[PDB]
Parts: sequence; structure tokens; C-alpha cells
Amino acid sequence: MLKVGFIGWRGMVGSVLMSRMIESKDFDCILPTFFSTSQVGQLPTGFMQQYGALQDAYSIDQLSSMDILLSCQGGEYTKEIHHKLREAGWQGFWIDAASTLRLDKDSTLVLDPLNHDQIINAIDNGKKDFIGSNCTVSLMSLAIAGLLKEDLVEWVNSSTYQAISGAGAAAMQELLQQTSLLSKIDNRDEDILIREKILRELSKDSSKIPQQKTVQTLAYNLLPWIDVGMPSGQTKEEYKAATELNKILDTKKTIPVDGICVRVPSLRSHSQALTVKLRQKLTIEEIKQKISQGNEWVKVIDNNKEDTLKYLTPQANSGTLDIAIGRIKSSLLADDIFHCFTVGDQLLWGAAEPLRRVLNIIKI
Amino acid sequence: HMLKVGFIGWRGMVGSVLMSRMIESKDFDCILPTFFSTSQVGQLPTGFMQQYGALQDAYSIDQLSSMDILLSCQGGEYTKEIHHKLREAGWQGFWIDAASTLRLDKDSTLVLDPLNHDQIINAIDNGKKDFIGSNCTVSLMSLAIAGLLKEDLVEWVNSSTYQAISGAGAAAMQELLQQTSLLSKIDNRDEDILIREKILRELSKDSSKIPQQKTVQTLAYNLLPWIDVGMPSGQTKEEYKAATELNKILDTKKTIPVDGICVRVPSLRSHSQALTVKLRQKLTIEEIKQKISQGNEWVKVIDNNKEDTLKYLTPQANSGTLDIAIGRIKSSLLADDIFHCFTVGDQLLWGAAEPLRRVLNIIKI
Ligand code: NA
Repeated sequence: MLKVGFIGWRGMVGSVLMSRMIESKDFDCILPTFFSTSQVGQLPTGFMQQYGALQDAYSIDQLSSMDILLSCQGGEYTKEIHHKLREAGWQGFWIDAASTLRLDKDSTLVLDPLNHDQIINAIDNGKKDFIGSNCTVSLMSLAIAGLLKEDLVEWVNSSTYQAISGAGAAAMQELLQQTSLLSKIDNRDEDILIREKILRELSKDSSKIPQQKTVQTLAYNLLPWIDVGMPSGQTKEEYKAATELNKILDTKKTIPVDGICVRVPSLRSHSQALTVKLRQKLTIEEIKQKISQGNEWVKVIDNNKEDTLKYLTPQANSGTLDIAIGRIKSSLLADDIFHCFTVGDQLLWGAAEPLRRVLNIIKI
Repeated sequence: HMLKVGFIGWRGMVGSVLMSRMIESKDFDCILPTFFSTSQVGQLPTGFMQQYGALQDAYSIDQLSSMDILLSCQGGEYTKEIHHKLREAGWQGFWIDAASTLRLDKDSTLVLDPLNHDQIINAIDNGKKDFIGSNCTVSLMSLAIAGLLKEDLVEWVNSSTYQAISGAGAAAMQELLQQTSLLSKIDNRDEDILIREKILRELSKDSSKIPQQKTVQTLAYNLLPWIDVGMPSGQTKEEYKAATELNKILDTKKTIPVDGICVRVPSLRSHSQALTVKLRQKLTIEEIKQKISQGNEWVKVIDNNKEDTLKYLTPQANSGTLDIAIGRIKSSLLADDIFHCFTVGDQLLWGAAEPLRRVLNIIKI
């Protein structure tokens, strides 16, 4: 019976993964072991308790005995531990959320509705590192999967409207708190433009409104920089997109992906405006048809107001496995370009779900 | 002897921002203002308007007729009621308007004078009397990449907007502030983070707890990728406005397509825009910044690094100002001739009030 170890389970991706596993009976045929850095040797509270004591995340001996380890811990942890394990002779499967290993020749990026047949080929060829892609790539590729499978996409501009969850649980707490504080200081009786001014000036004071995590106040704001600077002009968040998509599809012919990644005051759903150039001209009805058949999670939202405002939003989509996609229209830019807008949940299809699903492929 | 100028719309947001911009610029100096209203007529308004006398009636066709120039921030319902009655009643004065009603008539001239000043003058000169402010997205975009448009270097533009609630009016903004207030009250710090998100999320959907008629759905912790009326092309009216207005402002021989999506976000007064621009010629990224940086005095380039981007290329930074901030200027993987950038500017000023104020000045001269 497979000994599977879990690192990262305490955080958001990790809880969402746990919850998705409980719901799917994914613990049934494995011997879980739960790793930690805090109450080690202690019995955790919750269901995890039935698997016994928490072992040490940094103990290399304990990690070594697992057949499969699954980390939502982060890149600082993967950089600091993964190499020690291979250096120390461990030949088990490393399933990881962090971006560190994404691009190594030994790694396979996992998004099984697009590259199942490749995950299998990798496991089969004695490959052992299976890494979740960046949330933007996962969520996009799933939305237009029915075009990508037919190799109909020449390139993709994406402009993202990214939620705070991708940044972790303290960033979200911060966002909620910024918004709380500003809501207190805001006075209904004051003139509307003066209120806006008052919030605006308050939002800038780092000693009143905590902004160390979001660097600046995110509430009533936008932040058009995610991650680290690249010499090309992109953030790291943005450069990911093209290379990962092509690694997932294992393209003969590179499909360029570009645009800008913007943090907005949403909580767990990433949204994206896509401008997609096709390899051939297609009617708009052919495009919807194909999109609608990409997988079972794609959820087409018809291009009208009532349905767009009700279903093509973070409000509507958060918590769910739906890849909503709408505003599907032809473009004035060129006869072969179309536009659409999509929304999906960062924590699930964006982080946790692909990991859970590849685990299942590895264990059976 | 002096120009008699009447003001409709002055109580609302665009209108206050206009008043403020006029005080600051001494734009009342050489005109006889008259302030029109639809409620407290005959009343002495409070504030500086006091010095120009009593409020006249917005709907009185006689009183309006005596003004040499009328300037409306009132709206399209009002322009619809009243503008035709004035022309029907013989009045040949200048109608400067914010509303979109008249934007595309052959008789109308769209105003954005850092780009089409020469044309405003030609229009006034040719006995044209209707001067209309363009949609905020067009005004703000065109100004940001003005230095490329003047050289006719732009083949097309994809814009994805992140539009603030102010463009929807003062009650919509109040609504947004209030949604956020109420949700903040129910939110509990001690509860588990994913449960809090859930609680807000479910509360946001109850129209009897969280008012959402003005924004149709809750905008707080949300976004709304539909602005305005459905078009048969697939666009919203907000989105179709872009291409036709830009081409009217530039009076192009060759249409420059503008497309993308317009999205409402929980900002208050600054519209942001991610632009993907295809050029007619390949240009280095330094040539592109250079040109952009010389489009006009308001264009403010923000160097493509984190500290500066987060501090200056944002609604927080930009709201209240005349700066057209533009940054994240980079070359693109899509094509050797495409570049990307992100811009931010204030909806109420360059987006609404400022162009109007400035064309008034061209007419009074
Ligand atoms: Na600068």
C-alpha cells in the first residue's frame, strides 16, 4: 500500500486539497502521513488525526520513507529540500505546486485534461517530478482547451484580473483588513468626492492601513505587477505563461502567450480577458462549439448582460470547479481574432485540483 | 459684450470636478455665468455660484435661449429632452456636452484638443455649434499613446479595461462604498479564512441584505465584465464606442480598429487599461517610450520596475490628478511589431470634465 506524505496542508491550497480529497475518497487506498514544522510528534486536530502523529517536514529520513510526497509548501521549501532527497538516494514521486521545478527537463507539468497521455508516458519512462503549472496557464488552457486540442490557436493575449489568494492567506487577511479599516473611517454624511479623497489618503498611510503584504493598499485599487522583474520587461508571472503552455501541450510550433498580470481586490477567482488569434478563420458559432467541447468543466456563458453579470464573475465562480467563459465575440482587429473573458477558481483548478488528479494517476 | 455661459449638470461629480477646475484656472474671469437647475430654482445656491445670482430653470427654453453657450454634464436623457427643442426654437449657440447622445452626428465634433485642436477650430470656423466629450476610455487611451497616434504609427489597439464606478454616477459609487461597508461589518477576523470568504460571498448575493440594484450585482470583491447596452456584433455599447470615436477624433483616412473588453472593477475614479498595440512599423522599445513620452504634457511614464509600478501606476496614485500614467511598456512575444503597456487616468477629469473646460476656452477665445 502506497505511503504518501503531505507537506503544505495547513494553508489555503492545502486545505482545498484536503477538502477535495475527503469529498473524492482519495485517502481510501493510501497510507497518508502528514508533515509539519510546528506541533511535530503531536496528534493534529481534524481527520488527519486518524493517520497518527505529525512528522517533521525538514527531517530527510522521515520524508525518504514515503513512496510519494505532495507539497503545497512553496518554492523556498522545495529549493531547500527536494535536492537533498535526490542527493540522498530517494527515487519516489514528488508532486509539487511551487514553480521551482516547472521547467527542468526531468519535470512534467500536470494538467491532465490536456496532457494525461503525457503524464502516463512520463511515469512510464521513470520520470518522478510532477509539477502544477501557474494558475493563469491552468485556467486559461482549460477555458480554450477545445481550440488548443485542435491546434487552432496561433497566439493569446491575456490581461488578468487576479485575486489575492494566489499570494497566500496573510495577503488575503490583509486585503480584508484594509477594506475593514477604510470602511470604518468612511462617513456616509460627508460629500462623495471628499469621502473618496479621505479613503485615498488613508490608503497610503502604512502606519494606519497595513500594506506590507500587498506592498500597497489593494482595496479600491489595482496592482499591475505580480512577482519578480524579468530582463525582457515582463514580470516572472507573465513570462511563465508562454513557456508553460508550450511545455504542457508539448508543441512542435511555439504558441506565443503574452499580456499583463494585474492584482485586483478579488478573493479566490482569477479572471482573464483573452484575445486569441486563430490559425484559420472560424465563425463565432464554430468557436463557441469547439470551446464548449474542451472538457467537462468549461462552462459557456451566453453573450448577454443578464447572464454575464450573473454567471461570468468571481462571485459566481468562487468555490466551484467551473471554468466560466463568456463574452465570446469576433474582433475588429482581424478576421481571425476573437475575444472572450473567463473566470475560474485559483485554489482549485488554479492550484489544488491538478495535483490531486495526478496523484490518482500515479497511485493507480 | 461678454459671453453668457450657462451651466447644466454642475451638482454631480463631473460637474463638481469641472467647477473646481474652472475656479483653479480662473475660467470664470471673462464670461457671465448662469447656473441652471431642476430643483431650487430662484434660490441662491451656496458656494461661489452665489456671486452669479439665482438658479434658473434647466427646462425653461426661454432662459436657456439667451445663453451664448451652454455646457451640460446633465446626461443623455436631458440632452434628449432639450437640445432639439432649442434648435427647433431657433437658438444658434454652442452646445458643449458630456453625454454621448450627439457624439456621432455629422454636425457634432468630438473634443480632445491635445489631439484634434486644429479640427475644433475648423469646426467653429465653419459655423458648427455642437462639441461633445468622448467616452472616458477613448479619452484616456488616446492621450496615453498620443505620441504614437500623431505619427500615425498605430495599426490597431486591444484594450482590456479595469473601470471605476464613478463613470456610472454618484449613487453607484455610494452603493459600492456601502456594499463594502456592510460586508466589512459581517466579516469576522477570528473565523477561518476560507470560511470568511464563503460568508462574504454568500452575503454579497442577497439583494435584500446588500443593495445591488445600481450595480445590478455586488461589485465589492467582484468584477463585472459588462458595461452598457448589448450590441448585435457581440460588443457592449461601451466597447463599440472605442473604435468609432477614436477614428472620429483623429478623422482617419484609414480606420484604426479598437477592440477588447470593458470591465467594471471596485475602483472609485480612475480607469485603468492594459493595452496591446500593433504598430505600422517595427520600433525598438526605447523609440516607443520616447514617442509616448512626447505625446503631451500629461503623459507620465512610469519606469518598468516593481517599486515604481506599484507606487505610481495605480488608481490610488492617480486619482484626483491630471496625470495620464503609463507603464509596463514592453515588447511582445506575439509579434515583432506589437508592444504592451498599462495606463491609468482619472475618469472625472481627463475622462469627463477636462476636455469640456478646454473646448469652452477655445470657443470663448
Ligand atoms: Na517617468
